[PDB]
Amino acid sequence: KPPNSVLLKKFSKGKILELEIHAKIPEKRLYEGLHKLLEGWKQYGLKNLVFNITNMIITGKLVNDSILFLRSTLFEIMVLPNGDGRSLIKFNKKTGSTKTLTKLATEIQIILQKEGVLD
Repeated sequence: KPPNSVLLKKFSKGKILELEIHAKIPEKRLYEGLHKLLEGWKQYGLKNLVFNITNMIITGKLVNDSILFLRSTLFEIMVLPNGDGRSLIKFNKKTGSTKTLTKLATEIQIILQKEGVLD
């Protein structure tokens, strides 16, 4: 099986954030839950969500009410293996704000802990 550094090549051009979220469930189960989580979180300020389990990637847009300048943050999320029964999450910022994308990561991490799946 290929290393994570190779799997990460599936991300589009962008800035891969240094942060990692570690889960104590395997990647397929983590991905399915993230899919359920985000598809049901449009009220967060999320649009254009696209899911692809075959590559473990989620793509989408963080929006906001800027009236003049477009300030949306286009992003990708990838779920990767992290050892037997474990996985991790990486974030890729295609456009927009690193802080905004990081806020999303933080909110996801919080949910994972409340659900008892954070490593």
